[PDB]
Amino acid sequence: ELPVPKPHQLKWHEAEMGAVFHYDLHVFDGIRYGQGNNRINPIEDYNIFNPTELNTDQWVQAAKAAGCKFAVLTATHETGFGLWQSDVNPYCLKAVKWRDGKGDIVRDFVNSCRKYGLQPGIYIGIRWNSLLGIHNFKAEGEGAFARNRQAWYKRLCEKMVTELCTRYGDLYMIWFDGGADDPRADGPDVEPIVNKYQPNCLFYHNIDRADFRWGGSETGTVEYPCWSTFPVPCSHHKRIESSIDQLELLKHGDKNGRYWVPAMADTPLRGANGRHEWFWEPDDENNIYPLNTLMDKYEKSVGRNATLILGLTPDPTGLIPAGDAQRLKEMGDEINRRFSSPIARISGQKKSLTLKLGKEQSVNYCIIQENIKNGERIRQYQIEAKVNGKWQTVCKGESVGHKRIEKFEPVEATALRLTVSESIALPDIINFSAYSVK
Amino acid sequence: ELPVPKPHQLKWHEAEMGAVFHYDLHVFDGIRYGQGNNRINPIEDYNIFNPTELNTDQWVQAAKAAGCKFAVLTATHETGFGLWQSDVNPYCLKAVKWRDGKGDIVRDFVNSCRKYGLQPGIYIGIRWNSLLGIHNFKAEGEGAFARNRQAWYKRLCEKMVTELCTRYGDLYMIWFDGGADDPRADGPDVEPIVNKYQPNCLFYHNIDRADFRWGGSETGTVEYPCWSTFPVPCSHHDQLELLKHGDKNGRYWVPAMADTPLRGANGRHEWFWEPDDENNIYPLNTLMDKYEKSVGRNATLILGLTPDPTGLIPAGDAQRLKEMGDEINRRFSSPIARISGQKKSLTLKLGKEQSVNYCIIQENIKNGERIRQYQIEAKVNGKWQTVCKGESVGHKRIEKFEPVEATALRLTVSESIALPDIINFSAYSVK
Ligand code: NA
Ligand code: NA
Repeated sequence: ELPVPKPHQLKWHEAEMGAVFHYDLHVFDGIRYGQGNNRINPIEDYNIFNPTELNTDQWVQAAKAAGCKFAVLTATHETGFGLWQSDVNPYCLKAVKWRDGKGDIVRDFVNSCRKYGLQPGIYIGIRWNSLLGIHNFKAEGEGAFARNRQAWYKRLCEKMVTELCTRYGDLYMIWFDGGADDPRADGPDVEPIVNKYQPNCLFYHNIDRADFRWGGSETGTVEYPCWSTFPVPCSHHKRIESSIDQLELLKHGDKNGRYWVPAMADTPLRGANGRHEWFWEPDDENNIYPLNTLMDKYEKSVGRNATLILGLTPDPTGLIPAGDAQRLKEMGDEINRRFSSPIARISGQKKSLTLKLGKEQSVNYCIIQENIKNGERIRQYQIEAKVNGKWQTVCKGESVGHKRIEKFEPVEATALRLTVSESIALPDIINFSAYSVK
Repeated sequence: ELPVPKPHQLKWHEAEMGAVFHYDLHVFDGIRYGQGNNRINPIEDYNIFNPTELNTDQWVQAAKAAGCKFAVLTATHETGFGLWQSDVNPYCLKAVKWRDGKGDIVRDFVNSCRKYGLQPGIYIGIRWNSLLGIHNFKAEGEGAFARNRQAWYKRLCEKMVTELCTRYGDLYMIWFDGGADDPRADGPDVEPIVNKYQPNCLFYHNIDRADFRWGGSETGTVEYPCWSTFPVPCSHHDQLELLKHGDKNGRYWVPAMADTPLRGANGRHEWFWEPDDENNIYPLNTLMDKYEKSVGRNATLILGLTPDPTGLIPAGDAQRLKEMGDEINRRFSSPIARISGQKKSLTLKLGKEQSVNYCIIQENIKNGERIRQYQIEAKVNGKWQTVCKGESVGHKRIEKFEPVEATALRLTVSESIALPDIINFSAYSVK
């Protein structure tokens, strides 16, 4: 039997785009983010946290305007501070003067997602905790002290995960910063918690399981071909065969893999001019990616069978900056301009599909989509255009999966033809469409 | 020039007795206190903190009934949990469901003290913080991260001290667990904070300064003689000896403190509430022997009291404390006769021949410890006989002796370093 997505993985492929919102205490410190420093220098005064104009509806609407279907918030990251009303991590919103210690930004956030029709997910950082002395999943120290403290920390994390999985409705994903390591060793035993309380939630990830994989870079792209199948049911370097070039495997997948671990692409929005910022920092207004760059990334992520996650940055007032929001809207508008209305479209469970265009006209893009619930069946394909009554090949490829965007030098054509020359089962093509884009 | 107390040290001597109340999360765990394990292992669920019957007025009332004139609360101890509304330590009453995260036991406590006329003080336990993995101020780990956390923790201590010294009025004392060490090394730089915001608060203690010294045991007694003077302005390094007697020739005023848990009987010695200790409170007669060997030996006595998981001083403890105050009053409130003077000799005429078995002597402590050798004689059948002999007097000396049928008692100071200033020479007969 062909590998196929589990039922709860269909929403991963179908979403195509989502957003992650990073927010922690250092956003309010008036200086740039230094990751190395932040992980090992506990915050001096947590009352710098004071987003007096906080509005998670504005965050969600801003992401939605780009085409995002899901949105994720960092409940914790590296400081140890938690953006919810926790009864186990005292270093949370209960501690601060803002909102009289009764704020719960995770709640505001999941409510906003649902209000606008985006599926909410939660990111949890357990790998680094500057307050509590955790570095690369490990409680610092030695001997009985460290063994006992590690056992305690694992339970603390289990309890935090339990709160987040039981008090905020059904979640799209749980994303752990760098995963949740190994439950038989330093990592918390979180998979059973997510399975019990969040059976349809994407679990991302630990040594035993990843419901999707990081595509090998934060460029907002994957490589080509890009398959959803994978040799192991996780993305952990300790579980991939030792002779494999692992980054190449993340970037491409393994067409012969027996596990469904589909590709994720990600990038901060604020990645221009030599910056690469997951958090809001001063003087980065003009470092948002241009629309043309975002479109290149879209075509090389969503158009290469990977769901794309954009990193968005609420500011110290509690809002997505105006410029960022405008750029996001421009991205969504441009995706719609290019691809919402094809010249023609056709579908079928066939190895060949001919798209008649109605009249001779210009064509420079095609979209092909397989019915992903039934697997990646297409292994080799070609697209031909009928130009002056003669078929000529305009492109060739391998993987299709959920979505393939092909762009080629424009031709005046009366028809396009998709031929699947190699396949492991009868292709189930839900979309073969042509476009003319200037 | 004789050493003398500082103006703010007078209230130390004058108080004579006080109470310290220990309270931390492990009180609520249903099992006995294990210091070694509590220090190291973090509390698994801090919501066990739910004293539904909490009333600090009851704590203060209970202590007042024993004769306590000051009361001290552990704002923190070893878990790192803080019993106030802190803006720097997030592991405090803001974190719990109890009182909807708005409780402030330090505030309740200082208000209660003032309501009942007891002077409030605060104990700050900072050597150990189990939440944060701090062991004698040190953070664990081999590198920059551990050094950073250790320096950050020192600042946290300084900030908590600042909150406690600025938001709760004037304090009687600030008590640092085992002292706050050396601010040039691992200790927090807390003396300048206390000096700035609490200039008349007893500072106890660090390498540079101790406003009083621990008498060397937790027996509720000091040895005799017991002098307030000391060779250094602190209690930091026979040390146990020096703590036990002081130094009559010392240039610094570092007066003696005696302490004991109330729950110190039957092999137990408990500063915290634990289950099944109700019968381990000290008998009244034993508490009185201790009072005579602390207060009656120029040492202010601190009783360790234990609020329970409901938030009250247990009923049996409160009754025993009342019994103690009542008995101090019964024995010493009404003398047969009393006299005072700036003299080397004072005679107490009794009024009629009658039995006598106790005397109290008190120097005007603001003027120092002038008496060095003294004797008390009783006039029995018209002839003087010596009933006791001593050295140090200080704020208060209690002498108990085999009863004699006397018509007068006479105090003679045979050796002194300045004219004695005796505010009280009294005789009693206690059945
Ligand atoms: Na910053
Ligand atoms: Na206990």
